[PDB]
Amino acid sequence: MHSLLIAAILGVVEGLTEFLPVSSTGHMIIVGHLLGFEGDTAKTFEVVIQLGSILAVVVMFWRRLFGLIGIHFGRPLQHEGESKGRLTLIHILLGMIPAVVLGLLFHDTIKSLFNPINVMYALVVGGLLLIAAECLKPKEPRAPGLDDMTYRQAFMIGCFQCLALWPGFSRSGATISGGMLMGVSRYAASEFSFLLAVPMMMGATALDLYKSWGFLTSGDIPMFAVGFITAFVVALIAIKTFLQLIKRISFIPFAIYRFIVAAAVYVVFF
Amino acid sequence: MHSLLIAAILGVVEGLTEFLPVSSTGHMIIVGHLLGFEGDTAKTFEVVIQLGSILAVVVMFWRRLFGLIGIHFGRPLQHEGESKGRLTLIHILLGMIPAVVLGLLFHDTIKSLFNPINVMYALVVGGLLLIAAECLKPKEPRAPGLDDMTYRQAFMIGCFQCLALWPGFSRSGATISGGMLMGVSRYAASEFSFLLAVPMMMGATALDLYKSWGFLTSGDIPMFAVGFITAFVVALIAIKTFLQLIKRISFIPFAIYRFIVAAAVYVVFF
Ligand SMILES: CCCCCCCC/C=C/CCCCCCCC(=O)OC[C@H](O)CO
Ligand SMILES: CCCCCCCC/C=C/CCCCCCCC(=O)OC[C@H](O)CO
Ligand SMILES: CCCCCCCC/C=C/CCCCCCCC(=O)OC[C@H](O)CO
Ligand SMILES: CCCCCCCC/C=C/CCCCCCCC(=O)OC[C@H](O)CO
Ligand SMILES: CCCCCCCC/C=C\CCCCCCCC(=O)OC[C@H](O)CO
Ligand SMILES: CCCCCCCC/C=C\CCCCCCCC(=O)OC[C@H](O)CO
Ligand SMILES: CCCCCCCC/C=C\CCCCCCCC(=O)OC[C@H](O)CO
Ligand SMILES: CCCCCCCC/C=C\CCCCCCCC(=O)OC[C@H](O)CO
Ligand SMILES: CCCCCCCC/C=C\CCCCCCCC(=O)OC[C@H](O)CO
Ligand SMILES: CCCCCCCC/C=C\CCCCCCCC(=O)OC[C@H](O)CO
Repeated sequence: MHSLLIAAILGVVEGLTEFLPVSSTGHMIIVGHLLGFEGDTAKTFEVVIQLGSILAVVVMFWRRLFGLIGIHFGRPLQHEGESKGRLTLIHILLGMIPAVVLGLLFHDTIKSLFNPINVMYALVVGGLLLIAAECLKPKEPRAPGLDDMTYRQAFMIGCFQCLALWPGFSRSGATISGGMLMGVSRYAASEFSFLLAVPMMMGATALDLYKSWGFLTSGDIPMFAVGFITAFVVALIAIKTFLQLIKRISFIPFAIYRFIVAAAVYVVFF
Repeated sequence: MHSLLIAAILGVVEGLTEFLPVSSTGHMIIVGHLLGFEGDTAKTFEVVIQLGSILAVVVMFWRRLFGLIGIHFGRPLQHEGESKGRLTLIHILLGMIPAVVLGLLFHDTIKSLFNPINVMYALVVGGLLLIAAECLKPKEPRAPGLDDMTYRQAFMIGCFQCLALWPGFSRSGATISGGMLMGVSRYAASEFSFLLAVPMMMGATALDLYKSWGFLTSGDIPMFAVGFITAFVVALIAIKTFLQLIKRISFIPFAIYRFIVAAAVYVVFF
């Protein structure tokens, strides 16, 4: 029973935590274990609802995303920055390259890192990195807006995205931290993290969906639909609220909260 | 036979490759396999001769290293930089923290990465990172000299040192690349890499020597002495020559050479 209610709860958790630097995997294993929804169907379910959150970024950054791949039909794209530069597809590619290289080489080792004890450590270490980024970032951002970003900043963020190969570390936490440490403002680094997440997660989800295509032909459709659609709406709200929120608060509260989630992981599983 | 001659050959290889961004582990497994010197005694031997190369940095950077820990008795230390700043022990600590955290957590996974196929990949990827650092570094260094380095640069270099946990990647390659990508000059980033190597390798060697303390009581003394002493002299020459060399050449030749070493690893073992 409550198959649709469980789908909506996980969809809310996915939509809130996928793009905030608080680790969706950590929250998924907790709530999934509390709701008794574990196993291959649950893991396949949580891969499907990730597409819902991806679509939220695609919808929110529609004009810029199609602009990046060379499709522009009408109104000029809003300029986000103090300089006359423009984010390009090269920025995105440099942001992808490091994690794509290491992810394919270390595929088998990453698969064995989904133990709750490894996730708990990744939550804490990811939280420590956010704090370090807040302590060490330059006083004056080098890239105030998304369109001020340089190839060097983008590649360095890509290098930090390799830390996200550690389950629980949070891709948004790793890339936002790297961006701030490269002098990208909190706002711009969050945006670039969201844009970078689209090609990274679509390829990763397509690889996960291909290898776990085994499910009920039509029985999982009601659950998968409700979860997918909920994650989309909540991610729309969360991203919009986060970008407005991060303009006047730091990542310290998110780092402290990750320490609480790590403690939650321990008590739930041990 | 040729126990002293084999010790000197490996000592030369250790002293040349330990602090150049060309991976000593890659060269050790090649030459060790060609000389038929493999096994627990050989692995213990190659840990001992690393102390010889460490001592070379200690001798070459004697005044600065003791200065960093607060021991200064007489002539003021030479100022290396355009600003009025000074490298401090905090720079060193920030350079150590990331690799120390991840190295202790991922200890068991790192132990299983010494397969020649993993070393070959690390040689290539490390070579690609050197090229990227050469392509993406700022036109004007932010830290021309060692004493111009900031806490942010030091911590970021520490983050890149985590890549060195991959056997074959080369600690010097990872940290020099990170430094150049943070706007530290080639010369200063090499120096900081050497200084950072002293606490990192002394702790790592002490952990390796403790767990492999099993050897011939006095039979290995002649081999271990000749190797240790050779690695010291060659590292003295190599470091001095490298620092003079890097002032007018880039790391491109070192990156190309790593690709040749990766091919050598394949042909020797496969
Ligand atoms: C990265 C390139 C995108 C590739 C994947 C394409 C999306 C996949 C299919 C979606 C069907 C639903 C289409 C819904 C279209 C919404 C467009 C929109 O709402 O844009 C509004 C405004 O421009 C912004 O706020
Ligand atoms: C276009 C080609 C794309 C190829 C893609 C290959 C990338 C390698 C795998 C990455 C996911 C596996 C890492 C596991 C991360 C889960 C832990 C986590 O929660 O981080 C996510 C966070 O919610 C977000 O902010
Ligand atoms: C990082 C702090 C160092 C801790 C570990 C200490 C070294 C270990 C013992 C060495 C015995 C041999 C001592 C040899 C002393 C050489 C000093 C020297 O030659 O310095 C010359 C000049 O100051 C520079 O070029
Ligand atoms: C003070 C406490 C210190 C604690 C120390 C814990 C560090 C973790 C282990 C690091 C070595 C294992 C990584 C294996 C690297 C071998 C591959 C290689 O060749 O890189 C070296 C290169 O020669 C150089 O430039
Ligand atoms: C950790 C694993 C990483 C291994 C993967 C490495 C692959 C090579 C990547 C990029 C090549 C370098 C691209 C250089 C782009 C040129 C940019 C430039 O020249 O300057 C920037 C511009 O002037 C201001 O925005
Ligand atoms: C939503 C976005 C998803 C997009 C996913 C990324 C797809 C990669 C696209 C192009 C790079 C193709 C690889 C070949 C690299 C060529 C880059 C290059 O040539 O840059 C030099 C520049 O043209 C100086 O004139
Ligand atoms: C049986 C299982 C019951 C599960 C019940 C699910 C309903 C949770 C709803 C909202 C809380 C969302 C929790 C995650 C909120 C994001 C974390 C966060 O952002 O905290 C940082 C801080 O707010 C920076 O200001
Ligand atoms: C990848 C694993 C990493 C996890 C480990 C993270 C541990 C926290 C590290 C450092 C705390 C921050 C130290 C902040 C030092 C203050 C520096 C500063 O405030 O500015 C610099 C100075 O003004 C100009 O040189
Ligand atoms: C060859 C060198 C090898 C040395 C190996 C490193 C040993 C660590 C030393 C001190 C840090 C001790 C950890 C405690 C961190 C305190 C740092 C701190 O307080 O910095 C603030 C500063 O004092 C603002 O006033
Ligand atoms: C049976 C085994 C026989 C083994 C014979 C051992 C004697 C090798 C002596 C010198 C070559 C040293 C090789 C490593 C040299 C460093 C690599 C390097 O620096 O190349 C980069 C380029 O020079 C940038 O200008």
